[PDB]
Amino acid sequence: QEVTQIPAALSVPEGENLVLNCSFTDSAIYNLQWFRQDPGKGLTSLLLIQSSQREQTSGRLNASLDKSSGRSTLYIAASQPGDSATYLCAVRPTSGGSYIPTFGRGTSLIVHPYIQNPDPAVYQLRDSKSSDKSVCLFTDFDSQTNVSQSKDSDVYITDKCVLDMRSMDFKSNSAVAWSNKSDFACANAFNNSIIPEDTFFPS
Amino acid sequence: SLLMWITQV
Amino acid sequence: GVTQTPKFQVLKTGQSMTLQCAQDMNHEYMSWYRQDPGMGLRLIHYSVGAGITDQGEVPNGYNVSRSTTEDFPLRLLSAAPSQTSVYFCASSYVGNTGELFFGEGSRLTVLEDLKNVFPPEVAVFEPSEAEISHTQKATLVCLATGFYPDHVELSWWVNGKEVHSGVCTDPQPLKEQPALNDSRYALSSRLRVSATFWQDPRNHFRCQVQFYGLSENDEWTQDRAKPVTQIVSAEAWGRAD
Amino acid sequence: GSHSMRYFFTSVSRPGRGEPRFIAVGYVDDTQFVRFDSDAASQRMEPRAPWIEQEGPEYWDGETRKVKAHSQTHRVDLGTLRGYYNQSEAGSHTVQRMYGCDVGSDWRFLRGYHQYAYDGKDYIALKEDLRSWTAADMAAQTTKHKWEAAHVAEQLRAYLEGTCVEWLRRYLENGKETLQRTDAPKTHMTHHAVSDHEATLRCWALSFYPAEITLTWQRDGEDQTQDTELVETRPAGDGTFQKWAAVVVPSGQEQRYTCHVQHEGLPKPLTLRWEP
Amino acid sequence: MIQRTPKIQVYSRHPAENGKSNFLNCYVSGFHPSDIEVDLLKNGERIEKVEHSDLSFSKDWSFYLLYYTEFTPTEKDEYACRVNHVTLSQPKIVKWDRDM
Repeated sequence: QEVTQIPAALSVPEGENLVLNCSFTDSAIYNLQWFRQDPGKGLTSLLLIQSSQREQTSGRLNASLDKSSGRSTLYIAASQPGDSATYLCAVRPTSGGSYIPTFGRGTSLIVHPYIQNPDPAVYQLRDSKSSDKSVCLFTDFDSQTNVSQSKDSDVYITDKCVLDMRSMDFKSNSAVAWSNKSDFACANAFNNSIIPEDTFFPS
Repeated sequence: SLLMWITQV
Repeated sequence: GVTQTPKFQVLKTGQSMTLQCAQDMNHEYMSWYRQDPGMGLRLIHYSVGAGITDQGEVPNGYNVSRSTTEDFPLRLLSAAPSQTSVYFCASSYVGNTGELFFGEGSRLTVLEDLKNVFPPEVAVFEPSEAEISHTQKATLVCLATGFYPDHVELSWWVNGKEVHSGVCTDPQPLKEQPALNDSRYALSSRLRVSATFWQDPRNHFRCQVQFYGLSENDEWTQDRAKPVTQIVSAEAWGRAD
Repeated sequence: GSHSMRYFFTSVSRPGRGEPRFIAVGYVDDTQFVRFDSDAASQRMEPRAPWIEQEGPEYWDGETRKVKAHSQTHRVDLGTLRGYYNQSEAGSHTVQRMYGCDVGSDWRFLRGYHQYAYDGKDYIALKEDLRSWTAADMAAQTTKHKWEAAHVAEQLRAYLEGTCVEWLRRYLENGKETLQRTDAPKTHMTHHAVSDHEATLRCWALSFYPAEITLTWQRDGEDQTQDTELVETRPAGDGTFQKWAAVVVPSGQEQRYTCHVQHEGLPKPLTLRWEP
Repeated sequence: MIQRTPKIQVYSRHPAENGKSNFLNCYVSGFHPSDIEVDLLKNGERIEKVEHSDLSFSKDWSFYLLYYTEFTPTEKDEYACRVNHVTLSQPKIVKWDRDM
């Protein structure tokens, strides 16, 4: 009657095999379903295991069901950045007459991209419509750095985002910062973050 | 008590 | 599969509306959920077949009907701010594998006053010469700012065709005024290309932002242009400079 | 002795009508205890036996939701079958389903069933081992394939061997006075002159329960199986059953015949003989 | 498809005793399809409040129903059951015989 997913959060380097856990208090279930959801997006069904069965596989995803122990395990082999999302586990009752599912609150998973050649740098980009305004781009840093919000109001900083240039088998992280404050400059944009000592600051 | 999960032909 | 509409909707407090959900799999079971931060997915109403509907965990303020096998409409007779949320319709057989199929989701924002609605302003920033020499790559950045509610879809277009390779858009917008419950939003996106591609004056880059706002039947009478559903874009051309 | 619980479902398409007709009934042995009629006003599973009225709101709401689901599933089946047999939408067709379980004298699981018919004939049925299916024709092979792929039998077997027998036990207990009873037949014989040298002897068995019974006529110790007129066992309408068997005999030879009545409500079989 | 004609039995719930309240029954079984018309008659006239059991079926999928109404038998009054079904070119009338 209660579905729990612990750990509720997981951080893993690209390439590692991971394990997500699901637990339910009532073993009388008809099936167990795993889904993934990205922020601002919908729910994508991954695997469905009927209570009479033991496991299901789909590509790099494999899940097991131990109805007697009231648990299910979702395995993701050779994890990729794109696997980053919240994984939800749900079960349906064998009896009762409502058919209503019970959902777990999910496990947030982040698979950090592997940056083969880190080259942290902060660049200034000017508006194509007017070199009047600009933004500061912190890019090419590895998985070790976290991007913090500004300490000033009216200063905006996005979180790290990974982009992929497939034809070049290349990937890179980046975060953007901007503001209309006069004291804001790319030199001090990410002062509230812990950045690599050798970060490139072109003048 | 009725069966709960019925499957379509 | 499951088709639910509309994908985006803005309502004034007290207005009524119906979210549609249709399925062509002959599923007997259909249901509606709302999902909110720190609340998880909460069942509103469900139905095991035509002529039957039952209450879920949070039925108050919503009404449903199951006159047909295919449709399960969710109606808000008198919209309230507490109903601002993301709604999901889910259907399945009452047998077989029992697999649940979710609709794509519908985002609804209910506001006391529609003057709080703003379309986004969009700007494209050109790659720096420093990045170009340092990495032989060129990153363009698009900023969509000052919009409300958070109902936008950002896309990149190179020489008239949409592109996805080399693109990363923030998963969620940020609040320009974090302390306010009705803060406007900003969203950023990056498109990275080779230095050679950016340096060609023949290449055209456009950041497009589809905004979902007011409709004809909404009252405005302001001064500022009515913030209707629209597309706002910003562009840039490659350059040898 | 042994007992059973069975549910029967009938769905009939009604071209030109908004919805097909769906009727479900449940029985414990030869006693009906619940019903649902899709055309009826309440739209709920209804009690049809005094001992089932004890069940609370949770039971009724649950049975109602499950039976409405059954109705919906069968509404879809009607269309599906029309497709398998490539039939017109103009004609009315029938689907019937029956499932349930049997328990022995010890009230432990003995057998489980789940049979389905289309237009009066076998369509698909769960085999005794509760692991495989018997498809009646080519069309049913699609259903067989579909049900094997979705592991229907495995999920169903659990209900037949578990839930079904558990609720049957509960019903037998709650309805003891009704279900765990045997009403021995009240018997008698009537005489009716036929021709001028012939007469009809009719042996009657009335007010008995369960319905199972055996009536046989003998002439000077030998069976008259072939020359015996036997009617189907019929309901009296009060929870008991009736049946009769007759033979036409030569006038003046009535005393040579004997009727034998066998029923579990009788300590020993009864023998009746015409008495002037 | 396959259609089976109904078997018909008209009888009383209890032994007939003129002047004593009873129940007149018309049991129709072994038929298919389920659509069937059953009427209880009193001296050729259709009887008012006649109820019937909930539709069910036998092992061979054929249907059965019990139609019944409370009545008071007499020497004069004659009762019967009138049944019509797709398998019947003409409605079949079966007279009640208590003497049997």
